[PDB]
Amino acid sequence: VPAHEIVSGAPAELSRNRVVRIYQQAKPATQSGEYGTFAWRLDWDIVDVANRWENDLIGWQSSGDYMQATQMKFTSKESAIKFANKQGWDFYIQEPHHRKFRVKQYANNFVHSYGKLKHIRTK
Amino acid sequence: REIRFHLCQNGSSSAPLRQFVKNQIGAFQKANPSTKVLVREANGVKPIVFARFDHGHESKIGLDVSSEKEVAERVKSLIE
Amino acid sequence: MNSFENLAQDVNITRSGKTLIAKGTGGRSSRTGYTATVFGANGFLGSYLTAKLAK
Amino acid sequence: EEKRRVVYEPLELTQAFRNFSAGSTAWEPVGPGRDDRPDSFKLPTPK
Amino acid sequence: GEHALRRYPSGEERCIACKLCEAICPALAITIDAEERIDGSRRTTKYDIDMTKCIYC
Amino acid sequence: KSIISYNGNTIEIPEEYTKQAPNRDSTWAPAQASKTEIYKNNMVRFEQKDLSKQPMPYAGIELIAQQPVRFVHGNTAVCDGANHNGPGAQGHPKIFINVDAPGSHACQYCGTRYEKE
Amino acid sequence: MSQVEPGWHFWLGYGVDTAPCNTPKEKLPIRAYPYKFQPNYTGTPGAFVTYNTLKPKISAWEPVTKQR
Amino acid sequence: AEIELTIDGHKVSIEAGSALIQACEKAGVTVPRYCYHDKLAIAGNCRMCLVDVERAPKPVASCAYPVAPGMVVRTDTERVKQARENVMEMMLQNHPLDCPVCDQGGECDLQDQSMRYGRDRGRFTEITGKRSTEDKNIGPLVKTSMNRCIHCTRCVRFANDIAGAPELGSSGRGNDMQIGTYLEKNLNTELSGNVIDLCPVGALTNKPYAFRARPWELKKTESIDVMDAVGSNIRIDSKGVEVMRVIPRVHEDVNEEWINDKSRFACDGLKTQRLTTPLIRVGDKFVNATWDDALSTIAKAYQQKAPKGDEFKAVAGALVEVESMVALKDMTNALGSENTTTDTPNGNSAPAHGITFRSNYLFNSSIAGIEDADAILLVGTNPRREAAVMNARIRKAWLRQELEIASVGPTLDATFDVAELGNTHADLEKALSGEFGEVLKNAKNPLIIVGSGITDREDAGAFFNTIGKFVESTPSVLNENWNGYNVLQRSASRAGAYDIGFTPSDEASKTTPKMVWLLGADEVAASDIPADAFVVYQGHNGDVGAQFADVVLPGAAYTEKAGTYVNTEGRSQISRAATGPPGGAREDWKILRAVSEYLGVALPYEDAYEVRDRLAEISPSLVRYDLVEPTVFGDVAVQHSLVGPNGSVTPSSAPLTETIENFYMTDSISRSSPTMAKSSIAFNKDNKKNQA
Amino acid sequence: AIIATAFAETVKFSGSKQELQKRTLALYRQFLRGAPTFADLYEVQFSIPTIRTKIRQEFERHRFVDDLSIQNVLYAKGHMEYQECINAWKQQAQFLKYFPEEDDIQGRHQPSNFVDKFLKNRA
Ligand SMILES: NC(=O)C1=CN([C@@H]2O[C@H](COP(=O)(O)OP(=O)(O)OC[C@H]3O[C@@H](n4cnc5c(N)ncnc54)[C@H](OP(=O)(O)O)[C@@H]3O)[C@@H](O)[C@H]2O)C=CC1
Ligand code: SF4
Ligand code: SF4
Ligand code: SF4
Ligand code: FES
Ligand SMILES: [Zn+2]
Repeated sequence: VPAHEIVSGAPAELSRNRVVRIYQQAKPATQSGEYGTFAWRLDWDIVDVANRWENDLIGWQSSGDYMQATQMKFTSKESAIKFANKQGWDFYIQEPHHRKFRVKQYANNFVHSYGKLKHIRTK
Repeated sequence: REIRFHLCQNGSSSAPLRQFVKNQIGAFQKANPSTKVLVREANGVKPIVFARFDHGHESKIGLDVSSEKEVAERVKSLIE
Repeated sequence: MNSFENLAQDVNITRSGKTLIAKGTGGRSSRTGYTATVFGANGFLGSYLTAKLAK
Repeated sequence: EEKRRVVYEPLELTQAFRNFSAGSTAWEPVGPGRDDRPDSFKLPTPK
Repeated sequence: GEHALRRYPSGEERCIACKLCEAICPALAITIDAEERIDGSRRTTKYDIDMTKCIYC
Repeated sequence: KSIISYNGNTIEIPEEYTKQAPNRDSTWAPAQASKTEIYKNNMVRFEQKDLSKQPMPYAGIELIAQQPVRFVHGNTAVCDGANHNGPGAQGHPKIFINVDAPGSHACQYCGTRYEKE
Repeated sequence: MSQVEPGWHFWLGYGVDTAPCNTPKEKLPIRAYPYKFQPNYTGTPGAFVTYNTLKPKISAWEPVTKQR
Repeated sequence: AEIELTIDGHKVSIEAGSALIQACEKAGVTVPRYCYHDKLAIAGNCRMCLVDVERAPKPVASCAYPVAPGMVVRTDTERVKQARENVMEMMLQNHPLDCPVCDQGGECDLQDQSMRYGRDRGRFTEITGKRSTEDKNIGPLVKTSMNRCIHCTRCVRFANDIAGAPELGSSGRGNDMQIGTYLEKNLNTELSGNVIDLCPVGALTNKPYAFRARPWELKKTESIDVMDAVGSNIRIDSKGVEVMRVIPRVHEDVNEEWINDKSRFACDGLKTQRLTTPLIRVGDKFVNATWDDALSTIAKAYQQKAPKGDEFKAVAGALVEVESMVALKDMTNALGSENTTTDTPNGNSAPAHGITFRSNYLFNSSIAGIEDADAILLVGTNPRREAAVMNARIRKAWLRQELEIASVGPTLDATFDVAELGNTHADLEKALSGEFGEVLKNAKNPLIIVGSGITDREDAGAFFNTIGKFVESTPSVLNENWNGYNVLQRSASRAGAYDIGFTPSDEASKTTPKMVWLLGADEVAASDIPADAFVVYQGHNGDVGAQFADVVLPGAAYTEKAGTYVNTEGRSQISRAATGPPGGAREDWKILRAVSEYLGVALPYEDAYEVRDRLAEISPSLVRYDLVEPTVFGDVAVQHSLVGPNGSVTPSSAPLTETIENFYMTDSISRSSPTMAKSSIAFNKDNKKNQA
Repeated sequence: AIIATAFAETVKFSGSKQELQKRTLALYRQFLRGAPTFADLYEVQFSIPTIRTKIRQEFERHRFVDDLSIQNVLYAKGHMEYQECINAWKQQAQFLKYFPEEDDIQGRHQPSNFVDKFLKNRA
């Protein structure tokens, strides 16, 4: 693995103190769309002193962390890993979580009760 | 003071330690009633025991072994 | 990055009783919490003094 | 003012940058679309 | 030229804190915090424009 | 009006300037920041300055409470909030309020309360 | 240029034909409060001060002790 | 066992009898919808998923049309695009112009599908206009604005099926149909803040997060939920110094998309009564102080008291990090005193079951395994309150299958059907001998849940004796391929504490301490700490436990730190830090690492990776994040937990009590929040909550 | 632009490690020949052997780099830096970027231990 962190122009502080995270974005519980859940995002863990603080004056969110808004998209997981250790970065990788396939029937809703009903559907 | 050791669950280089578990747990507990035992398991782990003496001094051995009397010997060695 | 070199710490209490939590890293856009009045800041000493103070 | 020059320092902002790219669509917005490949330059289906 | 927050007839602040002016602003001059007030009406607690980074689009 | 200046110093402002507006003295949001709060926080820079030419622009929460309540005989009350001297589309989007519960139901854009009678 | 009334300011710059005493009752906007007209106080000590409209975002604890 | 068909030219194989929408999701084909959901029943209300099917005259609803072989499905038919525009325009006619004031601005399903599939313009311009629906006060947690409802039945299907609260419903015909309680009845359930992520439009929405923020502004962060037994997955949305809401990301094992009420609405107490500076007691008054002041006061008081051994108590509490427990255990044992206890009553001794053999104190069947259950019984617990997601699991498996329940303890009001057995250990042993030896011996996949509320009972070892004898004697409950003895643990810290070995010895329970350390540890009483003792409280916000202290030290809460957490199942999971600790709070292991230097202890780590290495030295199943291992030691562990309390503890006739008094205020954050404060009073037994 | 600048070099990439070592040593000679015109040109406080120790230190940063392409990109960046410094294009404020250490003492309270890093939480 060639070490490109000396020829990128990035400081040594970023490659030696900052840990970064590769993750695939979760499907939102809000809406039924799944489009932003395919690319692998690369995202920096926050610094606890440098993350954000409110201003004296008006209360603007001021920051000294500069990688807080940078976020990368990759097609592949191995793309993100190859780029991340090619730039010499400490990374954690988060495995995705898909839904378990369960067979659904509409005729499931009204099957015959032999004993206690134990449920009342509505529709 | 207390002692803890680490296995891998599937039979790669830890079955002699594992039957040393299954027959010598109850013997070791009344051998040392003062002393707690922690046994822990995960698929990738080399069989290792740590023991913690008083004021936070601990040390470890590796259990690259093929005999129950041998791990017996190793934990004999380490509690001293 | 920048750092508070004038401060021994972050959280500084003054003797009057005021609690002062310094914010952020060092440098221009952050605040230590102290309020200072420099008389004669026009002066030859005072220009350097409040240059080092407001830094 | 001490060195009487401009100095270059590590960066710090009075208002942090807020990107609103987080908050894009969750439905894929455009279809695949049609082709304008001519029938001269695509592979023949057999038979 | 400069900015103004208008009011209704019979004096009501008009800003229902929909964050649209903040979402569209090409130079990120708008900053708003919004809270539900005592009436249950939706208003801005905080509205702010930096006129040094405003571009008059 | 004397407020403590984080040190036991009490600083003194006229009481016409501790009101949120000349309509209402108290604050109308749970994070509205009282005028005593603001002046307690940064009076380092209200020094040598006139409090008179500060804006003071007339809180609307009580300018909406003195408007009369409209009465509708039907079931639903229509609202746009437009003027009808202005050539164009002003006011808010047109929303329809149900007036069935006891009391007055307010428009969520303008605040004009409607009641069924 | 800051000392001209707003309705007149649009007229001086050739925006409107009809001067703001010439316009009828229908164009004059309805208000429930008085008008006062501050021109501009730049360099004047009545210059504007900006501040935080809201209180600090995270509360701190009121110290409460207890004798056990 | 499978069926192969064609959607859009794609050829797809799916299990027999499934839905056509599941075939479309398997083939990658995007089909829009409004009243279909994975964890809910199928309804054909919203008419959005119409699809072109060969050998069908009309476009069929893809969510309730079952899969058949030889099937040719088209979604890009001109008829299907026309049908989607038609049904969209039909939906939009009575839906009010509330998009600048609706809370689902960039998160509205209706709105994002109206661009992609709906009509450009609108023809709705009558004088008579849209209908208007009366607002319906449900409760204090759910804001309810029902002009913008589309009648997707989804809330009603959910509170019918899974939440077990049948108070919701649909009352009326035509446009005068409404979705609410008909009487204006208040809705309780243990998960009622989950209906507001479920509604696709903003008709049911968040009340403390009414109009505060806006989804294109929010920064999302994937963390782990403390103040829950199961340790569910969340989604922290942050403006950046403040925290707005948590919202569940999916995991089919730990929470199955559905999350606790108490987990959700405790973001209010995250930011209201926080410790931002260290404080030193002068005597009947605190003062706030310097770090050197507080930590040197701790060092000077250690040199003044001089506890030589077994007198430095260090008790942790409900929510702590595993790494902070590493720091605390290492500091006390390099001090020379394992007076190292847990917070609960009867926490001063070994908790009547083995720290030995992890399967003693864990939920040993998988949380995914309860779905396979046949006939299960619980002792001493209320799974409706503690791990309210496990109640959804039990009611869900009981609804789909033939499941048999009984309970030993207080008479609980389950969502599901329990049988009663008694209020006595004699009632227990009688029920084990009489009916359910036969039932649990007959059953294939039974299990037994043990609450940790009876672990905190002084008569615990009799219960563990009787259940260990039964599980060892019965070969069906305990065999090779699955394990059936199971326990629940109330707090997120108890499983990690029992992993690390955070429990006292028999010698350490005898002495009275001169210096007590509270790391969290909020439910201590006044009588539990001695009056001469120099106690110091390290915690993130002010509490009962903060009031007793001579020094308090602010810590980072679970949002502000990246942390390892272990649940009842045994999963190690990391929380990502969303924001930073405000004012002057720091990270919990770094504070202990710094106090050690003013004592005589140099802890061997000084960085986060060395904390991870020391954690792997404790046990390597805590660097193996979100994996579950089996146990080969299930036979040996039940015997080893049988031998200990055999005859040592006599079963007394004290009745089995309820573990928690209320649901809503049980730890340091939930007691600080005004949301739980005004929630526990409105979710007390009133006429608005009586079913009558 | 057919005529090029005075201290130009056509950028050329070496297939051998040793010919790049030849070019690197020639570059070091060019830098240290030009240290007195850098001291006169940028009106500096100090004397010429501090320019010379900085040139040597900036070369001992990159001594144990193995990969030949990364050493080629490093040599090209270094020759561009020499061409900027010798032609008086960089100004004194960016010439003194190289000396952040020398201009002043930045103050007291340099955090060395864990605790004085902790008392200001790394500031
Ligand atoms: N050789 C030296 O330089 C020495 C200086 N000092 C002392 O240090 C202090 C500052 O020295 P330095 O900075 O070098 O010289 P300065 O020029 O600064 O001394 C005058 C400073 O104080 C202000 N000043 C003088 N009189 C008044 C007055 N009646 N009202 C208001 N302001 C006034 C001046 O205002 P303005 O700027 O408008 O002129 C100016 O800021 C002096 O006290 C000096 O005695 C100590 C030993 C030797
Ligand atoms: S927040 Fe901005 S865009 Fe929205 S109504 Fe107010 S002024 Fe208009
Ligand atoms: S739910 Fe309806 S009113 Fe609210 S934003 Fe979405 S489309 Fe607009
Ligand atoms: S209340 Fe919400 S989820 Fe339920 S049917 Fe109405 S819009 Fe749908
Ligand atoms: S989701 Fe298939 S019709 Fe409503
Ligand atoms: Zn209106």
